[PDB]
Amino acid sequence: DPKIVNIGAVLSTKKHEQIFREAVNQANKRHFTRKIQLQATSVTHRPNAIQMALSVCEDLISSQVYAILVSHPPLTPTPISYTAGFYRIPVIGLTTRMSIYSDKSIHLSFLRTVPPYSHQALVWFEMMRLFNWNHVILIVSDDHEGRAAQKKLETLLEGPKADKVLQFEPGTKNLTALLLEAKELEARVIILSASEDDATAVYKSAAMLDMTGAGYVWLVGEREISGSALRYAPDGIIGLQLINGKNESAHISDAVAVVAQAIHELFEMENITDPPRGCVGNTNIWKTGPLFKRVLMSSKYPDGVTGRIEFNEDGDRKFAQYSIMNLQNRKLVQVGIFNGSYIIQNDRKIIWPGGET
Amino acid sequence: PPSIGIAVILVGTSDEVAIKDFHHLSVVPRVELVAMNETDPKSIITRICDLMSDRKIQGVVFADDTDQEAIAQILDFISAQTLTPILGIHGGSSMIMADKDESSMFFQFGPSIEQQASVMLNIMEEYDWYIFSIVTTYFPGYQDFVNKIRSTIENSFVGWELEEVLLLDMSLDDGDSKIQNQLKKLQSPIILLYCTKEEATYIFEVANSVGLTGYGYTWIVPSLVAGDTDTVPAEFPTGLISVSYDEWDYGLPARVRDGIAIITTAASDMLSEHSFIPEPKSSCYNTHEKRIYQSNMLNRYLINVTFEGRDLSFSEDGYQMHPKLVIILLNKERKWERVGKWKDKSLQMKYYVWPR
Ligand SMILES: *[C@@H]1O[C@H](CO)[C@@H](O[C@@H]2O[C@H](CO)[C@@H](O[C@@H]3O[C@H](CO[C@H]4O[C@H](CO)[C@@H](O)[C@H](O)[C@@H]4O)[C@@H](O)[C@H](O[C@H]4O[C@H](CO)[C@@H](O)[C@H](O)[C@@H]4O)[C@@H]3O)[C@H](O)[C@H]2NC(C)=O)[C@H](O)[C@H]1NC(C)=O
Ligand SMILES: Cc1nccn1Cc1cc(-c2ccc(F)c(C(F)F)c2)cnn1
Ligand SMILES: *[C@@H]1O[C@H](CO)[C@@H](O)[C@H](O)[C@H]1NC(C)=O
Ligand SMILES: *[C@@H]1O[C@H](CO)[C@@H](O)[C@H](O)[C@H]1NC(C)=O
Ligand SMILES: *[C@@H]1O[C@H](CO)[C@@H](O)[C@H](O)[C@H]1NC(C)=O
Ligand code: NA
Ligand code: NA
Ligand code: NA
Ligand code: NA
Repeated sequence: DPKIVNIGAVLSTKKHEQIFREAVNQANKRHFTRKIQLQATSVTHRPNAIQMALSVCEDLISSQVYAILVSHPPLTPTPISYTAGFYRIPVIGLTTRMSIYSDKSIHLSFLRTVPPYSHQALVWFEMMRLFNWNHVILIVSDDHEGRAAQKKLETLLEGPKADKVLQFEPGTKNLTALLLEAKELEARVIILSASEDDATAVYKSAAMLDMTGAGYVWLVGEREISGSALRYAPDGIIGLQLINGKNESAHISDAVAVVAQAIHELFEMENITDPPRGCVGNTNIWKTGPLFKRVLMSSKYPDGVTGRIEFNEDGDRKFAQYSIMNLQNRKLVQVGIFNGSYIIQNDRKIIWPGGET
Repeated sequence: PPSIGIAVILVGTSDEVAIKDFHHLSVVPRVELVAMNETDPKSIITRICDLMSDRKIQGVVFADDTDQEAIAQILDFISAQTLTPILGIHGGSSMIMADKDESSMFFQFGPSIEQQASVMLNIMEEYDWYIFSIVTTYFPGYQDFVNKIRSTIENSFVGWELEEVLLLDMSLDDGDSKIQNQLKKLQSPIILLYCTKEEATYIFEVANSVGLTGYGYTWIVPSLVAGDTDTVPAEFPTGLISVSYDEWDYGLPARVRDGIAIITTAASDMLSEHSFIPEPKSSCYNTHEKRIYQSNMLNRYLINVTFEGRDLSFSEDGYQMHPKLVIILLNKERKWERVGKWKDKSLQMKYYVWPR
């Protein structure tokens, strides 16, 4: 009779709950479980944040979960992060790309199998080295996300330099003042960080100032080549798509593999306490929480479905893979991949705004 | 006059009779003193949510006997989610909650991170303690603490010398002795520590091992580290200086009176100007549907209440505008002692020569 160790999950649908249940069962099959055996405990997202915080207590912490997997719903992971973080129960974000979850100060025990949108700067930097774009203009939204991208790119640059950074107020529709500043400059490589709706406004303004044609290069992320942002996007644009970024099934599979390995590595150590049983009356942190966080932050799973799993100083996914997308005759064409560390160009030729620079 | 329901939530042993000891405004308060035994997220959410379903709750006045800063966080969340004013008037509910939600209606009876950092520098200028170091954790507000010190020091023609600024990760186990290694870098006679009370107990234990808590080392800490002055952790060093909110003259019945006055005045003023007040939320479980019919409009009123000729106003970060702060020193008997007052941006110390 082994010691049952519960793993929690806040997933999108009942299908995904059955995938988690199966991933935990296969973990138990593949590992030596005479001493410690995993048990899946899960719920789907609740209609609001208070209901979700309550559910974390009632349905998950009541079962003494050692960690909680969280998918972005079909509403955010924040109430789960906050409630579990109170006890220092590690949370694993499976599909959340918002940079704010990298802030240790407010997301107390949080790791994710997907990187934040700001880590797209790693691809841009490699792209700049490859295409010899030594002078760039960076346009970011003046929000946490926009600033996170700027911070990330500036760190890599400090060879290739950012001639100027221009920030705009989110929701601004008339961006012709900002883009006129950018037009005056010598540099013709524009890197943008903005949400779908804000990228749309930049595209509309840039097209009006005849800045989406020959001589110009647009380097963008995922959010800026999605939804409405794609409708008004200039042809020739280069954007990214995180491979499996949205596959919740693949991320459940890999997060369970990482967690299972971490649990077994943890029980190799002494004086391992159980998490609190339920929230009511329990106001102290789980004493093994910090050790379990360190064990997770330093876990390596090389044969993951989504690739090589490792986490950085903020517990964000390292070695993430991206599709290098190019808008050719209003179609998104894959022109290459960023494999985790290197750019691999495929046999499809890049068409730059116009022809070939 | 119309009646507004105000819930006064009291956690821990309190004199309800003394608390139960006038408003000639557009609206009148219907006060209900409520007891609560537990301070975990479930308990606090459940209590407030149950109260809102039963009575028509216009605002909440919260007081606790704990040293749990996470209470402010749970309250901010509830307040922003339900668009209900909550006032953290005592305990962990009044402990600094940096970066409150955009939609928050959570206000605290306590000094801000910036005011305390300012008070700390005033103590140093008094005794000509110009050479110092800063130690913070990732406790929210650390960036605000360091920046206030830094900006002040920069725009001053005083011989200030900030030797080291340490940032300690408390979220991981210290099996590698990283904190110890970091703390060993400290050489300054004065150390400004910004963290929680539970974090300070660890920090101090390690600081002692490295011989940094004795004579020659003076630690100055904020309000939340001292917390409840009757709970002195064994690891706290003798000679520890802290800023404290006046628990002496500003007692719990006064704070409850002031809490009720703020919610009632703010409501009266909004009704007087707009011919309406916000409809108290019937449930916590319909916040998603109902949010286009709700806002934090009352904040413009709650931030600026004056009562019995006393400026009860709040900062844009939801902290008391003009508090009377007390300067405390942990003596040889391991009891906190009053050694100064912080009044009208003026510091008044007990000693000219700081004693041992
Ligand atoms: C993303 O894409 C990159 C780029 O290709 C991959 O990285 C390379 O991976 C290959 C295969 O694992 C590595 O190849 C090995 O190189 C060794 C020598 O490397 C030195 O020289 C190269 C080239 O100049 C440098 O890039 C590198 O830094 C080193 O200084 C050889 O000794 C190896 O040969 C031995 O093993 C192979 C099998 O692996 C056998 O076939 C041979 O007979 C022999 O025993 C081998 O060829 C290469 O070093 C990696 N390059 C870099 C830059 O790291 C990533 O793996 C890929 N990532 C993902 C997730 O797919
Ligand atoms: C400290 C700080 N400053 C800015 C943000 N934060 C983090 C924070 C935590 C929670 C919180 C914490 C614990 C918990 F249990 C719950 C549950 F009630 F939702 C919420 C709520 N709001 N903000
Ligand atoms: C999602 O991942 C699973 C494997 O984890 C795979 O079976 C499925 O094909 C993937 N979906 C897509 C759209 O590629
Ligand atoms: C709190 O403790 C007292 C102890 O006598 C009890 O009477 C009271 O009902 C408890 N409160 C709750 C909410 O159960
Ligand atoms: C605060 O309240 C007074 C009434 O006492 C009012 O006249 C004044 O305009 C308010 N102040 C601000 C800054 O809104
Ligand atoms: Na097995
Ligand atoms: Na993290
Ligand atoms: Na290509
Ligand atoms: Na609204």
